[PDB]
Amino acid sequence: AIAREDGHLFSCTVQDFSDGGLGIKINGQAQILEGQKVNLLLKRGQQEYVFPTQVARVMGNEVGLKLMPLTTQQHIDFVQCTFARAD
Amino acid sequence: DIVALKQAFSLPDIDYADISQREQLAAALKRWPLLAEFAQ
Amino acid sequence: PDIDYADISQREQLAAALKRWPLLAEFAQ
Amino acid sequence: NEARTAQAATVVFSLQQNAQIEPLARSIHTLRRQRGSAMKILVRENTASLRATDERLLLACGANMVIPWNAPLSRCLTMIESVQGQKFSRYVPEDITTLLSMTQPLKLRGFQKWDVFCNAVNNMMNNPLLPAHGKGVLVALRPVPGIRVEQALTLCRPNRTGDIMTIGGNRLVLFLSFCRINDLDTALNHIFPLPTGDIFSNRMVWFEDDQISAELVQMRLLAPEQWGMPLPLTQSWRRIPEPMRLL
Amino acid sequence: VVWPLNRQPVPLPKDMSLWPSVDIFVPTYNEDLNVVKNTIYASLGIDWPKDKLNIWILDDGGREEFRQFAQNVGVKYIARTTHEHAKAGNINNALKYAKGEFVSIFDCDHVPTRSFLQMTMGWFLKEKQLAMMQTPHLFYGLVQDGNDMWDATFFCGSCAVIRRKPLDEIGGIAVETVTEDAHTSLRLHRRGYTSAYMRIPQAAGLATESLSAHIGQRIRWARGMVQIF
Amino acid sequence: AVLGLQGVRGGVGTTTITAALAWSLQMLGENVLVVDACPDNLLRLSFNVDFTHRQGWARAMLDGQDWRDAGLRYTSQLDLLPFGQLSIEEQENPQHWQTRLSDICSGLQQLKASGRYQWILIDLPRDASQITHQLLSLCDHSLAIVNVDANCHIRLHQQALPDGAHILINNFRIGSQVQDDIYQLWLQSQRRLLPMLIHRDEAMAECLAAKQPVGEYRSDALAAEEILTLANWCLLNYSG
Amino acid sequence: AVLGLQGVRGGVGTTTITAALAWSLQMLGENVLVVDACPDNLLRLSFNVDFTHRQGWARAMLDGQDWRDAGLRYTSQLDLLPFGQLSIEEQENPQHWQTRLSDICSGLQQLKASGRYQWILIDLPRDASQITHQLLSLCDHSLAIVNVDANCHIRLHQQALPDGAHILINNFRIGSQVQDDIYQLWLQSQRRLLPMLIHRDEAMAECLAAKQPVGEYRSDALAAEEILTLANWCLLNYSG
Ligand SMILES: Nc1nc2c(ncn2[C@@H]2O[C@@H]3COP(=O)(O)O[C@H]4[C@@H](O)[C@H](n5cnc6c(=O)[nH]c(N)nc65)O[C@@H]4COP(=O)(O)O[C@H]3[C@H]2O)c(=O)[nH]1
Ligand SMILES: Nc1nc2c(ncn2[C@@H]2O[C@@H]3COP(=O)(O)O[C@H]4[C@@H](O)[C@H](n5cnc6c(=O)[nH]c(N)nc65)O[C@@H]4COP(=O)(O)O[C@H]3[C@H]2O)c(=O)[nH]1
Ligand SMILES: Nc1ncnc2c1ncn2[C@@H]1O[C@H](COP(=O)(O)OP(=O)(O)OP(=O)(O)O)[C@@H](O)[C@H]1O
Ligand SMILES: Nc1ncnc2c1ncn2[C@@H]1O[C@H](COP(=O)(O)OP(=O)(O)OP(=O)(O)O)[C@@H](O)[C@H]1O
Ligand SMILES: [Mg+2]
Ligand SMILES: [Mg+2]
Repeated sequence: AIAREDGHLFSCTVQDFSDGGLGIKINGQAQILEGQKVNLLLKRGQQEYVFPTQVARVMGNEVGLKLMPLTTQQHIDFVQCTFARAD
Repeated sequence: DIVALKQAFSLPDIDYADISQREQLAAALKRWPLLAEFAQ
Repeated sequence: PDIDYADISQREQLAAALKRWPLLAEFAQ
Repeated sequence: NEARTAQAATVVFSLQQNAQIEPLARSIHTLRRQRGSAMKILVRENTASLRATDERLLLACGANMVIPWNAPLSRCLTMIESVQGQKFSRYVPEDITTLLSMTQPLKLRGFQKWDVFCNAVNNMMNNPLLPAHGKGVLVALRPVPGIRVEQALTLCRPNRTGDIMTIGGNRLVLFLSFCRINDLDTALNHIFPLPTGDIFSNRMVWFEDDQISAELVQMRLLAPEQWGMPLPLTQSWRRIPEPMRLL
Repeated sequence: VVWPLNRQPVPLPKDMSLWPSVDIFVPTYNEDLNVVKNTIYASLGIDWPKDKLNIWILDDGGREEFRQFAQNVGVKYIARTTHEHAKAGNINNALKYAKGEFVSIFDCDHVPTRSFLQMTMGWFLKEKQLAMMQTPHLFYGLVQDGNDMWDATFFCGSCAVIRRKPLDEIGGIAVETVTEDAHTSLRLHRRGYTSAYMRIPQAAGLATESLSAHIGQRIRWARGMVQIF
Repeated sequence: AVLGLQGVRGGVGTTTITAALAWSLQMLGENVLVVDACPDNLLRLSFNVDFTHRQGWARAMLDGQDWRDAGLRYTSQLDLLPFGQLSIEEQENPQHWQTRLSDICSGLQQLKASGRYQWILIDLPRDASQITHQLLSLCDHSLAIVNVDANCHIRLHQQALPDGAHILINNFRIGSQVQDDIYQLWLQSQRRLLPMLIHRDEAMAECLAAKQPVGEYRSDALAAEEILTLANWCLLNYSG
Repeated sequence: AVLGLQGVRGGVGTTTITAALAWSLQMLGENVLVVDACPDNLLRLSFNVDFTHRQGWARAMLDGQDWRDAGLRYTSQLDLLPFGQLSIEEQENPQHWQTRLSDICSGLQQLKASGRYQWILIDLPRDASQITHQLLSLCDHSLAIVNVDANCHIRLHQQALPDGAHILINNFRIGSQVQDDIYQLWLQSQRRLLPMLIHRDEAMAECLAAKQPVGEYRSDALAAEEILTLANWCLLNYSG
């Protein structure tokens, strides 16, 4: 999920990811502008973790987000929700 | 996540004990008196 | 209640607010 | 760097952040102490970077004229070419430390005792290196009979270090440093809930050095028993309710 | 591979005070901090009691950024004075300072899932003679499951758990061959100890690896097998 | 079937959730009739009903008219039964009329026997009234709307939920520590919690202003998708 | 003297606001008595009262005991009178006891005439009960709590507030276009709206979990400052 400052919440699917950030594909039409601080909600089991990101590149429905300086617990939550998956 | 792993195989009797969840719950009960009072 | 809806449409921001949301426009009439 | 080689070329500075006030002021002092009076130093605010005291400091440092951000580019250039043909005839002291010290002579925030408050206000008013009739404003507020004066003291949350408050004689006495009479209401709204006048019945305002000194002399002749203290500090772990009978 | 064992995890005792202590080792020589940060973050996220898990970073480069990261996230950090015997010698030196009952080793590229020790340590708590357990890093997967039938599953160099006392008894990780893992497994088998294999994915991190890695492993392995023979 | 939505606390989001659920069910091909029973009577406005429209089943029965005549045709697969506006004296004196609204119950049973509408959604208030209890009994399934806050956690352990009622979480906020703590507690202290959560979406705030269901207002919002998932779960489970 | 805080809608935060206001008044040197008129009795839990403490004025009156012995003292300038826990059967049938709490009005009148309590806050619910109307009648001043959203805006035009009730805003978000529109509309349309509004602060969400008023729990929070400003305004205006 992607949450704007306006309170709009949009479902999305992550295309690719790395330590620099994540590139996602957004379902439906959303006029997300680059440089806008948004919140990325990731689902871990039955929990939701919110990570603050800034959009650095938009390619149509493909949106690239970059992580602001994270904390330790936030980093662990990110690595649990991204790499240490059930795959 | 854990359910997906247990579905990809049998794993019928391995009850998962989430240390992180238990520690967070214990800290929450230590921090918020109302939750501690109601839980026990 | 004490409601004074007279002379409300004289403001641009208020007019935009009434136009954007039909509920507010319906109540303000 | 290029200015230290030039002798009379116009120097227009553009300021965007408040942190760059002191070093830029120091550099302007350096230019005024190295390149003579023929040079033309100008300051151009961009969005919001200067206060009245800081503007006066820049003027004393050697700035020929400060251009506020409110003026557009065209008026900025118009004034820049207006200053043409003028020499800096003012005196700039060798030491920048005194000029920096004039920017903030109180350096103490929060509630103060009546004796301490009077001493600090008088010391600020007795500093020769401050503008005349522009050092600040002293205001006495008379609370509405709905509330007492200590509650009024607890109401106010001033934000600048130069603001000081106290309680005495059923009156709230406030000293605001480097505040003009015209924008007193703005300062009150910044240091109070908005509806001022619904929180006090009447006010007395002084903005002149002689008037402030006379008011200080009058205030010094008050009984110590009427001097108040902050309510939360005097009033002040989990508190278990003790059962009792309401009678 | 006539009969793959298809071993499944033994549930741990419901008393969390009966669980053992595990020391996770992440050895690095020239990998950038970006690669090792993910592995360490995953290791801290492993579902296991905090007082029973210690994470160690073994950087051979003495890089100060790794030390800063270890101090920030709290994981331990040891760098050796010398650099003999490469990874095997690094782990042998680190073993002199660890105090846990079990030693787990993870590569920098591998990402340990949080359900690793929970699904692994049951057999160590159940079968005493078990000294080594291996988790997958296809053909290799089934040769290692078939080997577990005959107790021939060998250390693959990463994502494994080794009992501390047998490991210290055999003189630590072997250093006489390029493939220290296979020689360590052989030495463990020679003294009567048993090895296991669990075919449960961790997080597998790296994708494809290409034939560049495929040939690295294919060769370093042939030379080590020849030396062991 | 007959599903009744009731909130454990005022202002948890029961009415908006009910309207969105009705729209989501009707857009999947199921005929849905939704009835407004709360005396506040705020369910009509979500379906472009004029405020001056005072027609409602409660007022119809209070004036001796037929309650069935107060229905409105919103879409071919959604009909509404507005409660109706009450006068100030009536609002301040509920006892004078709260016992005279029982006739709707047997009529609703007749409607259940009609078979025209495959779903009968009811906006169940929490006034602890006789009509509320009767309607709750008439409901085949009950959904209790709660929020993850201190008040709802206190209420769940000192107030009685409907028999067999399942709990739905509304207004799930972002970056709230106490919310995370209480949700983690409820993950094991409660067995009736649904696996789906409704977030704090601005679309849900703006839907009532636009007089449209959130899905109709904007179907790309996550709250609308969550309501659709809830509708799918109800179809898969609350069919009988 | 009497300041009754009642919610236009449930869940606006009447109880936490009442506790914060009482604490702010007692922090200014005024004698404060808080009376929880809500049948659910959630105000006691905000003052470090054990959840098993069944005592309350309503409980004593129903059991025939003297409600005056049910008082609990928090501090020297703050006294509490919780409603008292009610059994499930009593909650299911509120009508069997709604008329049995008549003497509390006389008791509150005696307390007001005593002069020991300069301010007597009453946490009122919204159920249009006879006891609620009697408490409103004996209340000198009222404060209706609303939130900046479509629901409260709708409510403000059809339901009648008690006479003399100023309007207070709580849970005000930052950066919501609909909320800003509704706030401006209320500024230019609602004459009784108070100048003070309370932003959404997690301190208010954590005060009840910490079983303390927000003033005592965290005085530096913005919510505490806004509540103190509201208390000073109430002292200035409602004193006579
Ligand atoms: N002593 C005192 N005076 C106060 C205070 N608040 C407002 N004023 C007065 O109000 C004038 C106009 O402030 P403004 O309209 O906000 O416009 C201000 C504002 O945008 C900016 N500014 C100056 N200092 C600060 C600061 O510390 N923070 C921020 N955010 N802006 C500042 O510079 C503009 C001009 O400031 P000035 O020339 O100093 O002129 C200031 C000053 O004399 C206060 O707390 N104490
Ligand atoms: N709009 C407005 N707000 C005002 C004004 N005066 C004070 N404030 C408010 O008061 C806060 C505290 O400022 P301070 O105590 O003077 O402490 C100030 C001051 O020491 C310094 N500072 C900022 N701008 C200037 C500037 O233009 N000149 C100087 N000399 N110092 C500045 O930075 C500190 C932090 O200030 P802030 O973070 O901005 O936060 C400021 C601001 O929110 C004013 O005239 N207008
Ligand atoms: N998930 C949500 N996110 C944001 N706002 C919501 C959400 N759900 C409901 N709301 C808003 O909350 C307000 C109240 O919701 P609603 O009226 O449905 O609740 P209720 O329990 O029926 O309240 P009451 O009957 O006491 O008026 C409305 O303005 C609505 O738009
Ligand atoms: N300004 C606020 N910011 C954040 N949370 C708030 C705020 N005001 C209230 N809350 C939270 O909202 C919930 C409802 O508040 P409260 O407990 O006072 O309920 P209430 O309005 O008395 O409702 P009821 O009468 O139905 O119990 C609580 O969990 C409270 O912490
Ligand atoms: Mg409703
Ligand atoms: Mg309440």
